[PDB]
Amino acid sequence: QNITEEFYQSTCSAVSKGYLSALRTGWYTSVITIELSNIAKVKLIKQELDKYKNAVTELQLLMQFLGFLLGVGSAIASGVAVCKVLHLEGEVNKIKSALLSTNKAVVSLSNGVSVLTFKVLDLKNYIDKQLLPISNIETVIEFQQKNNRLLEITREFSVNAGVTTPVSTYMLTNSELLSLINDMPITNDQKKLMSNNVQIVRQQSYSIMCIIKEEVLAYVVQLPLYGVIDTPCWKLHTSPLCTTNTKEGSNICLTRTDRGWYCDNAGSVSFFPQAETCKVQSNRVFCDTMNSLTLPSEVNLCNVDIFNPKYDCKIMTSKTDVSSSVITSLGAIVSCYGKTKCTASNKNRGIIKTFSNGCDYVSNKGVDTVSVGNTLYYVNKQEGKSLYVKGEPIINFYDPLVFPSNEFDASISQVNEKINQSLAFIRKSDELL
Amino acid sequence: QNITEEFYQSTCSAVSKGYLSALRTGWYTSVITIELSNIAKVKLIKQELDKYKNAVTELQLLMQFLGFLLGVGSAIASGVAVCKVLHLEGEVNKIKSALLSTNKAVVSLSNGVSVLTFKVLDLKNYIDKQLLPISNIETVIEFQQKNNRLLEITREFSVNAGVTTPVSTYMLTNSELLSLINDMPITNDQKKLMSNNVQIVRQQSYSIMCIIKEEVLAYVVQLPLYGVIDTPCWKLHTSPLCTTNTKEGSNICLTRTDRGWYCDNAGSVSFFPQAETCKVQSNRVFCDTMNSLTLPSEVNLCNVDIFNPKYDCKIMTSKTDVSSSVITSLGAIVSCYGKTKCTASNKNRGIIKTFSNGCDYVSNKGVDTVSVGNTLYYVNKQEGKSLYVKGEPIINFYDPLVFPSNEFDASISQVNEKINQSLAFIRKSDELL
Amino acid sequence: QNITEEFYQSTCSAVSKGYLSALRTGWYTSVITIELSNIAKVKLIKQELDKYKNAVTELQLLMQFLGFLLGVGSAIASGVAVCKVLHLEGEVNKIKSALLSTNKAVVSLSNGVSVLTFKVLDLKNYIDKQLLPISNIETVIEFQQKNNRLLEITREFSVNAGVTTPVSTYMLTNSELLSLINDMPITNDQKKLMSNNVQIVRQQSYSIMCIIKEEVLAYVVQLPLYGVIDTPCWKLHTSPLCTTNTKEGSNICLTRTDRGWYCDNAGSVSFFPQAETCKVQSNRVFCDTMNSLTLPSEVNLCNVDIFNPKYDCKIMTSKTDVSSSVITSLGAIVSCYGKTKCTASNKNRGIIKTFSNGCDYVSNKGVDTVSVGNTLYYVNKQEGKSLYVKGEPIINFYDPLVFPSNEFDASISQVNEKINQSLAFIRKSDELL
Repeated sequence: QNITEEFYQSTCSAVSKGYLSALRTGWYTSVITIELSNIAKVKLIKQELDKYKNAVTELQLLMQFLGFLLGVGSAIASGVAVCKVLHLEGEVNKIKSALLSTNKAVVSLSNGVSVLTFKVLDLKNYIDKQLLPISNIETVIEFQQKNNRLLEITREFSVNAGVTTPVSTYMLTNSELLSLINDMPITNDQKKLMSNNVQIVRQQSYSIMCIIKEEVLAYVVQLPLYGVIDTPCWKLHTSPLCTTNTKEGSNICLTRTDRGWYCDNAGSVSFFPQAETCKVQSNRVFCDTMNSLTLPSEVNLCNVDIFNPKYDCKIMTSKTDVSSSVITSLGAIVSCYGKTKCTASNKNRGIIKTFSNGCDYVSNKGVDTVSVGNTLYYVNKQEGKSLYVKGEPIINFYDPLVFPSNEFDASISQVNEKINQSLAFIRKSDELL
Repeated sequence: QNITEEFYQSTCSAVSKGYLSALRTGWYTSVITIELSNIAKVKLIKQELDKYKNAVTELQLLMQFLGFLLGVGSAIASGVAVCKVLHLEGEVNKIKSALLSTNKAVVSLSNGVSVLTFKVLDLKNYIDKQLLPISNIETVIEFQQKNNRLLEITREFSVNAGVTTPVSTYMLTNSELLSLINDMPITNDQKKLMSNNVQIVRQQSYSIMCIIKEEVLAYVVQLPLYGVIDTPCWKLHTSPLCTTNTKEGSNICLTRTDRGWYCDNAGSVSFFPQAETCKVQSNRVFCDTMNSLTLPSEVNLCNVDIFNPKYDCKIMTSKTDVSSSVITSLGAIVSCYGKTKCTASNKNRGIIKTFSNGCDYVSNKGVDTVSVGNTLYYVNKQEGKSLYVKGEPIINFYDPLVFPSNEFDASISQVNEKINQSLAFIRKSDELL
Repeated sequence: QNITEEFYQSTCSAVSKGYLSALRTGWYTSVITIELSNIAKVKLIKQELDKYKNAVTELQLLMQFLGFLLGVGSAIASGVAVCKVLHLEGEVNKIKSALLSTNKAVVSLSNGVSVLTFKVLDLKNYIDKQLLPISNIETVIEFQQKNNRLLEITREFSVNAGVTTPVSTYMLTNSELLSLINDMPITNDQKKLMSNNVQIVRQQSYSIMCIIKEEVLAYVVQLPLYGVIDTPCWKLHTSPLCTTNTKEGSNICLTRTDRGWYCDNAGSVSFFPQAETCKVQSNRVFCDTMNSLTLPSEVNLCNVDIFNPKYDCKIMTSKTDVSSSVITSLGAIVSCYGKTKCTASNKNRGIIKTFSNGCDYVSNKGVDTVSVGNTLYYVNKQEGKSLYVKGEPIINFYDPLVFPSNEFDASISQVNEKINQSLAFIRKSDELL
């Protein structure tokens, strides 16, 4: 897989490279229908047939740091747009007519939308051609199986107010989901990616209850669409970088705020400031463009040179020199300040390194845990090569007398400009004397 | 329903009107009891009777932007207050005695609390009057049905440490929940609202495990109380408003921070800064006053005039001119800055509008998606009328030389006051020359 | 239990004492294995045996304020480290060989890790010694019971992408979990604590799907380790403290930002800024050191004296004088400002106190609810003694002309230092006249 990582002592940050993209860029909606019946061991069927009427009753009763820079979307706007078309007159019968001979038919909606309608369960057929004439053991088995799926679908929709996620196997089975993947108009690369990670596909999917009317239960499944695949991705880990003066309250701190996931995307870079919104499966990174910013590709220069003139690297400043650790992909960043006991240990041998005041780093080769104060961090044991890029911490380049003490959404240039405003004021008033 | 929306080009904000309120203002607590038994196809009953003892064993083992301005409540403080009364001596028998003939009896607690006690399952009767004498198929059916509910109730309480939400149908069935709604001392308007949105009621409810003692399992259901209904509500959408100078790093930005839900409430306005804490069902807005601030009604003047003297409109400032979009109720706000490609498209025809640098807006009439950079947003297809209120963007009225560069919790007056402090300093030092 | 609480009028804060610690400090990993079969009422077994093959198919398809100051850990790094060892050649057979006679055997891994391997379900034995020879009712019962557990384990892993939490009873039963607690190398105090709060243990546990290969399904259970028990804990509640001038926009506010849980830990204090990450069971406080900072023990002096020279107490400043309430353990803090109607009421008697502008406090003795504006707060009815420590609000000691108007991550000394910079500038320019 070749996962690599570089730590930067100058900026107290680390970049993990070698990942491949899998970005949710669009949606694939399809209408899923279940035909209903409008109504010895028969006591078993009578009981199961009353669970049926309770599920129909429940369904009809249902319808009567930089994360703040992100936009605001409507996650199920595309799926709900299909439900509202189905509420029109004759639109449900257009589906019920095309699904009279086959189970998977493309019904063009009245507004020119080509939805892939798929009937997955035919209780109308099984109830109207097997039980209304009224004894084999398979008949009670085949009914308790088809009815159990309707009960689970009803169970999820009632507890989730008609919108469920992830999409369960009762909403859409693997045999049916893999059938949709082979029929949607996408690349073979996209089909192979979805087929090998169906659980990730289910977690990024939505199941929206639309309508139950005229012996038909319809709900829209909103499937993810991966329009960006196999592009380079890298994760940026940052930690506070402070000075280490002896007396408390005399130290200045600096933290890069642009941490998160980065993936090359169409000549630009997609930046995901909330790394918790991306799921990692080996070297594949599943993200969602809804939680991303589109930045110029020059943003990658901040990791090698934070003072470059092409991009203005984002930082925040404070005077809070508290100790903590950031567990990276192949190691651990450690910000040790004050009287905190910061160590890195091995399970078989114990403490093998004691960190000094400042920001340091250790790799997972030989290290299993790090301890910062009273917090024990287990490190990731992923195979990969780390590189310790030595350098002077940039916080030493600043004079604490004219240092902007508390900025939350600043940058290297904003700090330098605010320093010049202070130095120019000192310069002009020193001349008065 | 008549949902309307106005966009304000001067402040890069939009207001969606035409909604009706449904605010959770109080709680209705009731004690739910399940009487227990203290102990051919009999092999089916013996198996189901051991699931019974496992559930009893598990139950006894169980008991041995402006969101930061909100207060801090205790969500289940009212329900837990009822559990602690039931732990007193003889208080469980007061319930077990009044529920000896009827299933729904009002037992006045020792501290003057009038709780509506409701026995929903009588396993003590079914086990002590149908199986201890010891073969009909209905007896195995009626026992596997009553026992399955106890197993599900036990399943939810163990995984949730005795506090579950939403309240499932096993905790309280629709027939029992609708019985409680008809018996609680509230308006007919309140009863009709809860009966048509039982799934929303379940999501705003709590189920608290109290005690299992003396053949009685007691748990308190905490139901929502909607003391504010059918008042006007409106949602405010905001987006960053920046200048569009050519060179990077020379632009100033301004964002209204008072976005969220607003509902008229008792001469004041309830403001919900986290719009994700409110659920929209058509034109009804279900919120919770616990996540609200009580503001004067003059706060609505900020949408028409952000420089009014009656209310001080809240804004934040920055120099970060990143592009993004905010999906409104009937359209989309687009903040396009820098080299970002911002478009609005139709599914059948493609790109129909290309946005320029600045803050613009488009309605859902004819537009299905907007693209900002690498992010594709689907717009809501709700029926409604939008109005583009043209105006000069207020960010052009400020001089970047004396602009407060980074404020996170400021207002129009706070910015103007900080500008005067800079202009008065420039004025008095220019006179020295 | 002796829960006490002191309110501090000078700083608008309250401390709840009398709690005992239960801190998750490490992890206990163990490998859980399920042996699989590689393949009248027989129609019931044929149906259940096809559910078996569907579960095996699904499993193989699965593998192909101050919170921002916290560090970043990898929660399942220790459990995943054990999965990656099991993927090595012959490592699964080392477990399958040692579990040939007994169900609980310690298999030393190839990297010197001593994992406690535990086989909980033997479907390979039941299928290969009871059904392949092919009619008793118990055989269909004993198979539908063992198979149902595999179906639930498969159900949770598929919807959670192979990592589930809390750990359900199907992943690990109470009889098996209590067996692991008695065998792990910890104190009797630690074993008794886990045995009385198994549901809390399950909520702090992880179940990680490792591998399914060679008729063996292996998944690692990651159990919490409580290395800090029965130490004093206390919770700090804070609320905005503002001036109460008549005209709007002329008031300054001050809020202590160090609210959260505090527990004495190894000569230092573990601070949990997100009190929502700690669970309270009576007087026991279950937290996780991953969400904690390690502060000096002198931090407790801020509650008695916020101007002490030993520790620099953290505060934030603003001009936003909005009303709200903070529900404490034994009472309620009320910040009433402006025209807001703030009251405290009793259920039987109604309003018993009307708050004035400023920050006040009331205890739960006699008070059941407080109302701030349009928000009704229920107070906790925990038994305990409150103490109202009177004092002058510190916000009156500041001159609004030289008050730092908006600081988000500041302290008492940072504010005083920024005031001296303003007073020294006023002093030197007044001399010019």
